[PDB]
Amino acid sequence: DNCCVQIMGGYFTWTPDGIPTLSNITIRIPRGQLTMIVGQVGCGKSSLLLAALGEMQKVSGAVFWSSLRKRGPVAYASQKPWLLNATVEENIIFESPFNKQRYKMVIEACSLQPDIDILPHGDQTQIGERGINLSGGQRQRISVARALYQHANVVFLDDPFSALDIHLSDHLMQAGILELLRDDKRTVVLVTHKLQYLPHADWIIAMKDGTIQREGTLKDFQRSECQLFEHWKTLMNRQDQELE
Amino acid sequence: YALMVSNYLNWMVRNLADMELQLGAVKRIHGLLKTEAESYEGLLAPSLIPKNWPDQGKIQIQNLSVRYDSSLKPVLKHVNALIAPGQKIGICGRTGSGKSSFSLAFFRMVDTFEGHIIIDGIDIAKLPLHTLRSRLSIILQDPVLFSGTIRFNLDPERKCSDSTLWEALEIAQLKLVVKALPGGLDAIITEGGENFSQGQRQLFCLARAFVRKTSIFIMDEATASIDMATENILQKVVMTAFADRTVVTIAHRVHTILSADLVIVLKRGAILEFDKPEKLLSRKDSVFASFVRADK
Ligand SMILES: Nc1ncnc2c1ncn2[C@@H]1O[C@H](COP(=O)(O)OP(=O)(O)OP(=O)(O)O)[C@@H](O)[C@H]1O
Ligand SMILES: Nc1ncnc2c1ncn2[C@@H]1O[C@H](COP(=O)(O)OP(=O)(O)O)[C@@H](O)[C@H]1O
Ligand SMILES: [Mg+2]
Ligand SMILES: [Mg+2]
Repeated sequence: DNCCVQIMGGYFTWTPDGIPTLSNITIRIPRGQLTMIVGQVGCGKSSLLLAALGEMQKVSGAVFWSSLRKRGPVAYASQKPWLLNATVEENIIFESPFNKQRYKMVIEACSLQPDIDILPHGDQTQIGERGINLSGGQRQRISVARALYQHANVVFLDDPFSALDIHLSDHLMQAGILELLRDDKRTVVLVTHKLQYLPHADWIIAMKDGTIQREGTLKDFQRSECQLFEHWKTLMNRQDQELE
Repeated sequence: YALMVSNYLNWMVRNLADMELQLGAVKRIHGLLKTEAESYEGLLAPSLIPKNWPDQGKIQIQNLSVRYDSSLKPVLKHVNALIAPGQKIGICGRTGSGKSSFSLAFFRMVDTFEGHIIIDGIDIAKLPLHTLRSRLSIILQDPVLFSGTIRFNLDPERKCSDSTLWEALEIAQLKLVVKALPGGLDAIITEGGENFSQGQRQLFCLARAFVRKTSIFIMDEATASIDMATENILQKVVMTAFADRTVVTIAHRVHTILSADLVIVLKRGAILEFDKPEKLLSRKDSVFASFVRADK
């Protein structure tokens, strides 16, 4: 059935003495496919992943996790990146067994090889607070590289294309995710504002003000909520082309 | 007194020991007390600047070249440009190509070792640093909101009316959330803005940039975190109330640097193109056209 998380009827709040920040959630995330969760700013996008991770409390609803029940090892990189005062290698490995081939495959997935070349002692430099300060796109790529290396089989991603250009975002789009991530069949959820990649989505869930709108596929969004489909056509400005 | 010295010799040696231990702390503080200044005093006499110098932009880039520190390679090479007072020039380029160091050079933050980049008659190196960074405005890529309240995080000086704050937030498009917020005004923003979402933090710091009326207003990647819909709404509400004000935009997305007055692409520290974006689209072999092509 490949139902990764079958949260149904969920109602999630930040404040226990507050309104539910997320309303009724009935998402049906599949396993082994890329899915883009899209809303405006401040409409529950990161709050949904924090809900499915169990970090936010719920007043009702029932999460249905699935393994290969309880939530397994799921890799995740937040909006704000978080670093360890260690080497870049130890930051990306994150207490995993070392593999020189896959550390290479993620260093050319994330394309941090000129940055490790400009790094004054290469792989063994202390970064973070007690260490050399980085630019920020570098830290973002580090936080997604440690998510790549993790062997999670279910990975969560917040937006890595905050502090990247067009080239790094496309290199992270073509290589890395859907290339290193789907040949190993790793379930990936990705929130983004760059709508030019929701073409490459096996599933999309819409969201507005803590409420999810209808979920499904891109041909399903060609049918359902045509206001949102023409809004995504006009926003991507490839309005002549039909998005599939 | 022999009983006294048997009582107090351990106290003498132990108090000497942790006296030396606490003396190490004063040694570290005195080691940080002798750090360098930043030369906040300007060369020009403060009466000789106008009350309203930035009434025109009129920014010339006269052979600017900057480094971070003196042991480093120069970040920007020889660059040569001129900026109209009313125009809406945007800047773009590959990451690590000095486009934020450009903005630091506009605020005399990165080390300027060349350049005559005088803005409306007064020189940058001659200007007092507090008068310079008091009457310009940069918005950053990282939302770095402090603790405290709405009005404190928006205007820590309490130098404006609340209607101006409501207007600068209206052109920041946060009134629906902050009006539904139970404080309304002076609701608590936590230590770092973690109470709100990330792009909401970016919109908050954009609103704090909006309250300062400076007539020179450079933007870094300030739409890099917000969604494209509210980016288009913010883009169509900016350059309408900010029509006279000169904007210098580092656009994270090309589809707002398309509608512009001039554009500079920057790679390897130097200007590659400096003209209208519309003719750069119709060059058919340009870095701007390949940028918008790889975009969409
Ligand atoms: N730490 C928090 N405490 C209280 N409320 C929060 C917190 N984080 C988010 N919220 C509320 O949830 C809403 C959605 O924020 P979320 O966690 O989804 O980040 P996001 O919307 O994905 O980030 P952005 O859109 O800025 O990239 C916000 O409007 C905010 O009101
Ligand atoms: N604090 C710093 N000290 C020394 N060098 C820096 C510092 N910050 C940035 N640099 C260097 O200056 C170059 C200019 O890049 P920068 O302007 O920071 O990014 P972008 O060009 O994407 O805005 C970078 O390649 C970086 O290596
Ligand atoms: Mg978020
Ligand atoms: Mg920058």
